[PDB]
Amino acid sequence: SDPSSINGGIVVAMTGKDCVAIACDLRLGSQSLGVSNKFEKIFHYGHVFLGITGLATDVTTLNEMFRYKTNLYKLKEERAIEPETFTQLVSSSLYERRFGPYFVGPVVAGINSKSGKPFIAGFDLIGCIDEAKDFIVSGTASDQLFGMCESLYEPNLEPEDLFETISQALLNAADRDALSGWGAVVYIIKKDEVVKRYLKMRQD
Amino acid sequence: TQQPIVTGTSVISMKYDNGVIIAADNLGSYGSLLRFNGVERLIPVGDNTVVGISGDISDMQHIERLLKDLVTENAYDNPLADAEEALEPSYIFEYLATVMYQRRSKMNPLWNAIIVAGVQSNGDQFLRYVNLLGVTYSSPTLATGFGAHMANPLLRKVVDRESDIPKTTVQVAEEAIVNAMRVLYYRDARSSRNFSLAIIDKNTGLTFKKNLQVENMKWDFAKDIKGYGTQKI
Amino acid sequence: SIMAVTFKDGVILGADSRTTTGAYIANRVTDKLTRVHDKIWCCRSGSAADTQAIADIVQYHLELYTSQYGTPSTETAASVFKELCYENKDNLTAGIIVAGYDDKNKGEVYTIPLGGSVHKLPYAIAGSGSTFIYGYCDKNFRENMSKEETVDFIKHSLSQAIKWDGSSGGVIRMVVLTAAGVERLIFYPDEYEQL
Amino acid sequence: SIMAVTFKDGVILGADSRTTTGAYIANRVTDKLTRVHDKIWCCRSGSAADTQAIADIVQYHLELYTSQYGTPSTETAASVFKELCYENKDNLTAGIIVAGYDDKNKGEVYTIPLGGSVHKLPYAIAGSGSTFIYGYCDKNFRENMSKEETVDFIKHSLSQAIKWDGSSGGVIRMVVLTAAGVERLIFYPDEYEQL
Amino acid sequence: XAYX
Amino acid sequence: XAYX
Amino acid sequence: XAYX
Amino acid sequence: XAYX
Amino acid sequence: TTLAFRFQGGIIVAVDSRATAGNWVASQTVKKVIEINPFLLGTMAGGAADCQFWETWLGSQCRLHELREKERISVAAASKILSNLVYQYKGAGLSMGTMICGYTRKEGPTIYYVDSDGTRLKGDIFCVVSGQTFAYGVLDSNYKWDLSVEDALYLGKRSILAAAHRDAYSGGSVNLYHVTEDGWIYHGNHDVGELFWKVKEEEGSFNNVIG
Amino acid sequence: TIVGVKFNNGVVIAADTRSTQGPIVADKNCAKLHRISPKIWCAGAGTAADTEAVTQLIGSNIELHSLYTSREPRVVSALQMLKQHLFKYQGHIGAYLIVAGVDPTGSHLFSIHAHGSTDVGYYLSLGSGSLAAMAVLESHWKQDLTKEEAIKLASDAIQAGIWNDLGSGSNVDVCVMEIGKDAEYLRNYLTPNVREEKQKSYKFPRGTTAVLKESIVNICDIQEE
Amino acid sequence: MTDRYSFSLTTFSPSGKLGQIDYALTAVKQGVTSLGIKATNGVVIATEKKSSSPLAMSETLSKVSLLTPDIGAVYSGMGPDYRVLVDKSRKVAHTSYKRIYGEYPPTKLLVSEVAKIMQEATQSG
Amino acid sequence: MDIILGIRVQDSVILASSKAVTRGISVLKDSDDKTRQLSPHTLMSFAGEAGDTVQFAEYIQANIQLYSIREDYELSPQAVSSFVRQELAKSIRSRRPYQVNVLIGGYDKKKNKPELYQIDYLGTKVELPYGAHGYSGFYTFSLLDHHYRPDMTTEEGLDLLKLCVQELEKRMPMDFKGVIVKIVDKDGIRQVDDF
Amino acid sequence: MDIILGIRVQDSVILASSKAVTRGISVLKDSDDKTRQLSPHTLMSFAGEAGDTVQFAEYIQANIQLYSIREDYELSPQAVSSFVRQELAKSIRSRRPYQVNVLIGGYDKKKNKPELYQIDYLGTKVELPYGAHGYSGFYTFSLLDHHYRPDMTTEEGLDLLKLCVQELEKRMPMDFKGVIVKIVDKDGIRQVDDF
Amino acid sequence: QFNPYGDNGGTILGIAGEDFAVLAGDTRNITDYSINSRYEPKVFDCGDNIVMSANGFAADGDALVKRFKNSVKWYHFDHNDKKLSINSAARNIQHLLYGKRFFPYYVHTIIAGLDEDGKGAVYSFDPVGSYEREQCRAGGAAASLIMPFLDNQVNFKNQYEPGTNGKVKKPLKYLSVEEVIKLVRDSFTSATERHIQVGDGLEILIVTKDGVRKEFYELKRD
Ligand SMILES: [Mg+2]
Repeated sequence: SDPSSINGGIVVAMTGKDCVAIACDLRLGSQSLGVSNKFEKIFHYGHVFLGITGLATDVTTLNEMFRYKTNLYKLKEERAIEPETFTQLVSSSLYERRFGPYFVGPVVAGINSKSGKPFIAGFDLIGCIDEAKDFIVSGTASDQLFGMCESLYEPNLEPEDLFETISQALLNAADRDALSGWGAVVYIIKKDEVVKRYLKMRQD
Repeated sequence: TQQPIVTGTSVISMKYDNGVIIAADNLGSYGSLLRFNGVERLIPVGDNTVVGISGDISDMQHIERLLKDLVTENAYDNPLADAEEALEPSYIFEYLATVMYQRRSKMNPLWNAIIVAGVQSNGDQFLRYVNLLGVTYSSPTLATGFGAHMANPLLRKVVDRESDIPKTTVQVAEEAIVNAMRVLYYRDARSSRNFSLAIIDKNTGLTFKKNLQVENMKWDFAKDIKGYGTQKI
Repeated sequence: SIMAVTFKDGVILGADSRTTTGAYIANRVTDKLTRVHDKIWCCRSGSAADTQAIADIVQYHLELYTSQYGTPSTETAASVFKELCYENKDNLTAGIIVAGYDDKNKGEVYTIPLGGSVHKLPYAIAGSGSTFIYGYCDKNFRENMSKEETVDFIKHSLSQAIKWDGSSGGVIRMVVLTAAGVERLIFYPDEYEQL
Repeated sequence: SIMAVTFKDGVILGADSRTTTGAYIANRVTDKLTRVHDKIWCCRSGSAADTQAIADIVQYHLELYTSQYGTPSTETAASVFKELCYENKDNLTAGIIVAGYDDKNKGEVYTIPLGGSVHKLPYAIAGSGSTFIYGYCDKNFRENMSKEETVDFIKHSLSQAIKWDGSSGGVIRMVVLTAAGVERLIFYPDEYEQL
Repeated sequence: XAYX
Repeated sequence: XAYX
Repeated sequence: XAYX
Repeated sequence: XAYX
Repeated sequence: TTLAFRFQGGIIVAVDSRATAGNWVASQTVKKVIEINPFLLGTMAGGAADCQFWETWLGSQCRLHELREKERISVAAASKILSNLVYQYKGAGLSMGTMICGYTRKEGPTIYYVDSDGTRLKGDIFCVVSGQTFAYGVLDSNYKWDLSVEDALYLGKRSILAAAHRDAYSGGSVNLYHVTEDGWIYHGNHDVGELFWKVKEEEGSFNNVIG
Repeated sequence: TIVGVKFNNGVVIAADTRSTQGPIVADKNCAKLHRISPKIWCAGAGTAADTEAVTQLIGSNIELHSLYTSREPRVVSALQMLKQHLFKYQGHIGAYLIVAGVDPTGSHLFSIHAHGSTDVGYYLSLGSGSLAAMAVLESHWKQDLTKEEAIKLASDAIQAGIWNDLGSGSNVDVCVMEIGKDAEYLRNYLTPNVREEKQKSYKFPRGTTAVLKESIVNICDIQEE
Repeated sequence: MTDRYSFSLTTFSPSGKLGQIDYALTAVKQGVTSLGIKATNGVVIATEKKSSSPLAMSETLSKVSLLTPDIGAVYSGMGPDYRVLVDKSRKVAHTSYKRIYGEYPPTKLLVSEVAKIMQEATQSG
Repeated sequence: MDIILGIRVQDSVILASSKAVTRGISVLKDSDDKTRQLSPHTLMSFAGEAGDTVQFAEYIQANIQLYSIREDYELSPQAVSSFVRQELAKSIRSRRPYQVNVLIGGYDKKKNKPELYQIDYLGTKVELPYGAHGYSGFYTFSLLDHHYRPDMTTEEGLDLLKLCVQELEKRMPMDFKGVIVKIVDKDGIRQVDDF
Repeated sequence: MDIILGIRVQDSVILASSKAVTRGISVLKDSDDKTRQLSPHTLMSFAGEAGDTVQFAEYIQANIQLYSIREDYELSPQAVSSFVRQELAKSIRSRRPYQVNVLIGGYDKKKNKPELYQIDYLGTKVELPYGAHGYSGFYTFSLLDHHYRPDMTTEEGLDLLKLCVQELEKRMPMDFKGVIVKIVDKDGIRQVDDF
Repeated sequence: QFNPYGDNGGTILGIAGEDFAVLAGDTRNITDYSINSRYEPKVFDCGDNIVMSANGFAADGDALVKRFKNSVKWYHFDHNDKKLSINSAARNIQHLLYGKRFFPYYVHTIIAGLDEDGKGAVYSFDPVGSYEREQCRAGGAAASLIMPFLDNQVNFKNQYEPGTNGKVKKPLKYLSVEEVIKLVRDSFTSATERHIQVGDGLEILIVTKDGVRKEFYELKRD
């Protein structure tokens, strides 16, 4: 009945020293029934990464919509959109459906190509911006992720350390949520290289 | 299960170095109608306890009778009724707390919030709250209804923790309570200018003040206010 | 608690200053007397948002009237209020008293209840606190009172309304409308409570 | 519209005579002043059935009190009313004013609202029509009035209550309670309307 | 229902 | 909500 | 949703 | 509550 | 997920170990089998409290029977004590789906399904997947009457794993019991996290996953 | 908790820095002080998106109006445009704003509710902590406040909210708008709620997490040659 | 009433010329001189304030207009046409960009939007 | 939903009862016997709410078996049916009624006649040549109206019942997992294996 | 309720779809083909609300057939699935949404690969080795998790699907009146008669 | 209508060591958005080396703790002053809770102590008396924030041995009291940041063979 907890899933983003990390589970379900363990919730438009939790139809729709908007942006601007600007575009796009919203919890992650400053942001379904220094969480196990991140996180972690922290934050949060898990992906993002890691985790 | 009819608003209270203060306005509201302007909501029990009651006034008058009957019963076959075996604040509170929780559990509650202020045998300050659900808690400052929202913030600036009780004099504590009652008269729609205040001191005993009025009120700035924005005349 | 009273020299509008959100007093020094024209004022009761929206539109309509046809009658002002209140009665909670001074018609008072009906009356009372002073006002109102008499009648009347109504309180604001011009009066609790 | 007023020589109970079933007047000459003891009377407002049932039980309790302990106090009568009204508050719609004359305590008035709370007052008003005369009664009530003054105060007060309240009307009944005994007064529309 |  |  |  |  | 099935070697009883408060995982380590006596087991499904309390109470009633009749109670009698109790509370909102599994000389290997609805059924196989109760296994393809005890234990273990994977409200670990003449035998607790990867690699199943 | 306080030569508005989703704190340091115009700022309570959206829209239209008229914008303009917008949507846009600023007319302080009612005051408070804040304002406000006194009173009224309200928390943001001066925006004016050092470092040994697969992501465009 | 001019007033002549655009350019030629120069660390735009009367206050007439904090505009030709273009240019900078991306448009894209408004007046009815 | 059919032929009563037990979208059992032997020459089939069905059947079985032991005599099917009806007729006005529909098939040894009784959960009883409870009811009634005769043999009765079940398997949208058939004649109660 | 299954083997996609049409406790048809050929190498099975199912399928069929004629080219299954998803994603926020769940089985001639797509009425799309819609879903998922392999032949795929249907016939409580099986490979779309 | 239940917020945490157990809870008592008390204890010594906390509706919690305390008193009277074992206490509490099955106590109950072998024990109950023995349990408002952390940091869940790549789990080890108190403090510090109903103060009760001792630490008051 509640749209934002039919399909389930989680996204978490963290900042480190000259790097950002964004991670998601792989589950898509019809409430209790698990359907797919290949449903990735993290998309990228150039060097800007977007994770989306919530109703899966809207996850897919918004991905297609932001690909559309970022493609036109690049053609007209003759440069890739930056995280700060893309954050404003997500907010705009969500609030224009104020009284008929997309049932999503978006998360923006990326490094500003010019300033080299690591950037993360989260949104509510009507496009209110949460621009945290430390970490952003989203999905059915947001409470669990808030608890894990708030204890595990410390500032200025090196890329290979940050990987372990975000991974343990996701994995342990997902295992305490019925509608989350069935595999997990972690993106480690540096200024001009991006590593993508699939995690071993209990499949129930 | 009922709905409250004739009601009393905020009861406010705090501990100080040597005892406790409690206060309540003298009004019985009948919804939006300020029907009764002579209602005492601080009911003393012996010379060491004051019970402040908000909520339904019929249920208050019932509790008033229970306490009157409690004093009578304590005296029975008790040669030390006015000495070592007198009613303590802690006894009077636990009795009410028992009644309140029993009545909620039979789905027929006494529709009230009660604060028991007093000093114990050993001179320890007693201040504890109970309401129609049987929920109980203690704090250096306690308040019911609007008092919780507006009085507590002001009283907590005087006594923020347990260690600020010894540094708080009765002069300072009473000033805070009297100021809190004025603020409540300003922002509470079901409040009264007329109120009663009770001090229970471990040295000077019980001082009960009736027919107190909110004074030193600021209204003069009102004359300078015109319309809701664009009017200038 | 709002009232408008006609007397020999013109009309006087009276109101309390209390705005409530439930049992909380959001504003204790509210100005419930609003200008729609130089010598046409109104008292607002009901939804603060709805009465402001209406008052703002009427002020606009009468400003545009004045530009084209000169000073509008108090009857004209009342009609514009009625038109908004009647046609939007399903979406509005607005009880408005319209009071104005012409030189030809002198002092006039029009009351507009929820329905959006119009009633021309020698004096009018409205708001939650009005119910408590129906008896008092009826017994004590005379026609062609002096200014001092009419100020006393309003002060005493609203004093009682404020006393019994929890939703009414604060200062008593009044606006005197005569040939002489426009006078603003304020009376504080310490004055009107001891009456 | 019901009221009881204490004066120098005792107490006076006043009531209208209108019983309504919706907007129909079932009885236009109702007796809302009921005897519970020789010099203890009550005014009944709310459910006609509930107030009669209560009044009938109280009269029984005080008759049995008199047989055993002699004439009961007005305070005692009020307490019996309260006991019934408070303990059965979930099933009762009864607003009762209790008024009585002792030689020791002279005139006394007790009001019992819906809750079943008790309030001892110099005078008391209740019923649907009471809301319109709060302002009037407060301004015009003095303590230790004469009989003639107190009859006028009640006549004028209920006259206004009847005027504004649709649920109030008919004749004004009054019952005077003094050392002299028990006097019944009636005032007809043609008299009280022109006040 | 009969009911001042 | 604000609402004499 | 978010809501001082 | 808890509830396979 | 609770499974109890009958075969030539006796009764196999397999259950998961997850408790849920809505979409919140309360525990991954709950005992969903009650050991009533050496020859009697009870599976637990529905309200955690309702099952724990009344199946513990059943153990008391089954003990009193032995003291007064100097004999173990029959599975039929034990099942009917619980079925007649819950029927008294019918409509009050008790949530309970239990299989009473045991061996007696009189009856042989016996499984009785008892429901908070007041339903009492005898059967060769009972299963509780999601919120539904079935007269067939969660797979049923591998089922043959003449199965090896250690082959049958696997089918039970594998059947809970199947449901634990797909069902969000099933998981934690698999608890295995083998009921025979001269009592039941515990066959250990198997964590689904470790069991899944082992089963995948050995069986070559769950290809739709990846790892 | 949002407050506005009028003083001798201008107006000051303050706010806490907590945003909530149910009982959970979504943002520990959030900006509730919005620039409508260089010298017109307003504090927002209610639906977080709605307060930002309605201030940005009016802020945009005020900028175009300022360019069109060749005049610095007025608070009454922002106030009128906000109230007419919020009234149109019959409270469905849950924005509760304290609108303050200085313009050629002088210094102004207004509150505006979600249903489109506006009021004038020397001291205003809005949000869940309004009653905690108003208690402090009603106790300590006087006519003819100095700048230093008005900032103190404003931040004291927010602190009351932070401590005594579960809806309000973290830091205090202030904005001072003085006549004939640039508005100064004091972000995190007070930091009363700084978290204490943890007992332990939870930094994991590298290779603690089990990895199925690894791959490079191509973020670059299609290459030449 | 109704605008019954739903057809183009600018059409191709047999020579392939768009008459009204040529004639518009002729109007621009008659207009007062304006210029722009680009430096390494800035840009300058300049024009003459050709005052219609010495009684007129030439300060009140702005030929050089701010479009965004970082973009200015000057013209040659018909002043009224410029004034309404500046109004439309300032608005489109908000509606088609700032209200979407939360930043002011880059020079080339705001130019692109102004250009679009002027092309439409060349083809629309 | 559950099929329970009854057909009374010349010299016996045949009861067909569906073998499926289902809760929602789950098939709890596929071999359920929805019947109890009340006495050696009386059989009762039952369908309805879970628990209630068996609990009621076993309660009736116990009471009839008690009567048999006490009097060393078998109650006639007419008597057993009247008892069962009266037990259901009590239950409807009880705190929680038994939601059970029953067919009672008996052979009266005194009259040497087979008897079929249809009783619903309200205690509505009729003697019929053929009966049924549930969705299958209407169809089987229309089919048996055509093919049934009073002088049919047990074998003829089985073929007609075989045709009903065949037709119900096509027409009904739920899998009722076949039926159990039981014959009640002078020799007692036996189960037909081949069906 | 309606069974629609899909299994993608090595070199083909097989779609099993239940043959029964039921409205309430009535079986409208027992030979229904819940499938449309979108293009020569793309097949869509559908289950959901009456009318909506066929109306949506035929609308999608018409649009894909139009594309084929216009470009003289066959859209890839990935492209057809994306189109279908977007049509369903539109409908949820429409005045009356299409309540249709679909499986899309296709053979991509460019990649020489079989592809299966599961899309629900909300427009939720996933590519799967095997899929299902409805109550049968959970059971078939658990069974195929065990037995399915990526390198299975068409014959192996049919046997595993045969086992699923057999198992569903026992386990499911409704008669879905058997299934129609269709294979999608490089040679096109054919119907398996023997099942 | 009249609603007999309320939420007083707060959070409790039970951790079992090898020869000790801790039961911790915040000292904040709330109603809606108002703070009732910054120090109102929620974890109680019940005698016989048993510590108890019923967190949720404060009134129902106070009632249950009273009844169990009374249950311990009458155990001594009726069984010749026998010490009530933690397993016995746990079963007794199940019967207290289930007694009100159809009018429940809206509380999450944790009890800590030592088992009859002298090893640390924590028992966890639902509102209607379902119970289970555990190494770890958080109850109340911020249970969802804390439990995952305890899974990771006490039971070493999803933690493997470096250089194995998920082949060998991190070895399970009993934590010292000093290590456990750090996890309790960091758990509550973290919960306080992100949960509005958690803060003001933290009271920890440590149970050893020597008896029950008490530690208090301040938490953020916003
Ligand atoms: Mg008042």
